[PDB]
Amino acid sequence: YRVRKNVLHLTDTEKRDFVRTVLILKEKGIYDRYIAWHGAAGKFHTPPGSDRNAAHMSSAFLPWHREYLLRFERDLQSINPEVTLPYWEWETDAQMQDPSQSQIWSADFMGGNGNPIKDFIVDTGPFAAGRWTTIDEQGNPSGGLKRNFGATKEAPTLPTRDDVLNALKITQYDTPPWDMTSQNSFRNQLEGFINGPQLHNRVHRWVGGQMGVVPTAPNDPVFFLHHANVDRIWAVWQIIHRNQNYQPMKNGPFGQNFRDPMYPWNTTPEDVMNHRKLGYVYDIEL
Amino acid sequence: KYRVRKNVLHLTDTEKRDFVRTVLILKEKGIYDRYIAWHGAAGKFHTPPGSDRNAAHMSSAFLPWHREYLLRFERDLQSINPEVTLPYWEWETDAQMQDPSQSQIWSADFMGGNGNPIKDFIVDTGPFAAGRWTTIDEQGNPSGGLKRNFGATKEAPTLPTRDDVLNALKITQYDTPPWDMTSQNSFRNQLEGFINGPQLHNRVHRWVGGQMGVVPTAPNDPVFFLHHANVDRIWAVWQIIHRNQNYQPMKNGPFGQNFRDPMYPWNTTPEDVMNHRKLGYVYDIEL
Ligand SMILES: O=c1cc(CO)occ1O
Ligand SMILES: O=c1cc(CO)occ1O
Ligand SMILES: [Cu+2]
Ligand SMILES: [Cu+2]
Ligand SMILES: [Cu+2]
Ligand SMILES: [Cu+2]
Repeated sequence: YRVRKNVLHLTDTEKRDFVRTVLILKEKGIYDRYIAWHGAAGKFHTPPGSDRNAAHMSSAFLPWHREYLLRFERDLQSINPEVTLPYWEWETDAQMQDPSQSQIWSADFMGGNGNPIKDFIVDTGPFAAGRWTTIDEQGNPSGGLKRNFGATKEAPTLPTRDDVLNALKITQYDTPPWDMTSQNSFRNQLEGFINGPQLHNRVHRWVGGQMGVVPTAPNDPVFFLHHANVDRIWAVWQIIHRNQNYQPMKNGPFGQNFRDPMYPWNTTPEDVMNHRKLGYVYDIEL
Repeated sequence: KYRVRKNVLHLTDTEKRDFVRTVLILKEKGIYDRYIAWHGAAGKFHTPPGSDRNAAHMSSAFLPWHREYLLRFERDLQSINPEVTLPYWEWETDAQMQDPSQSQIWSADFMGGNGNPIKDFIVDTGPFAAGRWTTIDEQGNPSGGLKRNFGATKEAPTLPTRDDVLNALKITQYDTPPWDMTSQNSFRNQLEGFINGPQLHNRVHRWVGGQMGVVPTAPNDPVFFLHHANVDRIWAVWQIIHRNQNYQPMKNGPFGQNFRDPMYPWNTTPEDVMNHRKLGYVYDIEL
């Protein structure tokens, strides 16, 4: 009974109220908690030595961010019980000749691309320099949100609808050894390591700026719209393959199994395995 | 009130073995590293950004943050053995000894001894010596062995004394503005050890050395938890003495420091842990 809408379906009042709430959460000090949580989990390797971490590059990538978004939406509701977390359906923006012309980058919502005169500092929209302070990898101020759409040779474009459809065909949620090299794995496909960077990883590299590296990515509010779409694609996968379940169920690295606590919380993947039990739904499901 | 935390020197040889056993299990399962990471992450979480205050140190939440830290750690201990509690290292009595390194807490059956200067002060005795206990660095990667170097600093050659503890218990205010290292007439800042620092809590970290000598890696040494168990005991004694003093600030402090603000990286507030008896544990001196 909580509907999360496509960004392009939002009214100008819904767009304004969401932007308003994020700014309030930022002013109170709640927003920075989520930046720090995401950076801390990126450093928590499972197990130490491997390149698996609690939030990425392993089987917990999807449930971790679902819990991440769940906690964020609850904090949104503390200020306004009418604001939900919209999702950025970037696979349809990619259909455009110039995806940077999408209304999600308008001055009334997320703001536009970075200014190459000012080292790609974003100077338009509610999160422009002077209105929205960022923190660096070390937790100290860094002086402004940056973006540089499609300025990389490994991610010049946004993922397509065909990329999403081909990932939904995968039968297994994940496969051993539950990491960057997992083949025939929906998790690793959606994450974007199969001929990477694609999908989730490509979207981060396409936006650039803080969004292009793990420890600083949540500095951009579009991080939450991005992962709201990733969580939707996962929820669609769970509906299609109704008789598949999370993997691994056991004997994976600690923090990756079905009932292990996900650092930095005690929440397990099972606790968030059914998003309707969490109290929200995506508009395409109705 | 139904769970007693004993002085380390009062433990039986069976209690010492079970505690060491449980900690090793928590390390093997992967739970122990969660506390290293939690402590490092909170040390980087400045409140507010720019200021010299973090969620776990250098401000009013220092004491309740570590109490919740110890509470969560003790619960994980009970999941493996529902009869093991968190003992405390009463370092104010070890300081009375001429050489505190001769204390039974550093025996091969418990914490092990001082570092070996031949091996760059790697600890080579006890259950946590190199080869039986792997450590992680500030970045979350293995670092290859616990180090200790007792009293090797010019600013903290000795352990704090009994008189240091008594003089801290005299302070009337829990904390004072601006709720940080410069707070004067503050029990919290006094106990932390920034009044003519390093003293008390801060001095103990500097005296042990090794990983214990810097914030992000300190929990790599299991004595980190025994140390803070004693800090939590002294606070609980202060709360009993000054029964009508309360946490400060109650409001209009930096977010994360007020009585009902969530303490990163949890949602726990200082009020949630303000009464340690309600949390389910008690110190043996209270009996
Ligand atoms: O912040 C991130 C950036 C990238 C780019 O690969 O991937 C994953 C992230 O969480
Ligand atoms: O973990 C810590 C390490 C040091 C070293 O001085 O001081 C204070 C701490 O809380
Ligand atoms: Cu992430
Ligand atoms: Cu991401
Ligand atoms: Cu600490
Ligand atoms: Cu300490």
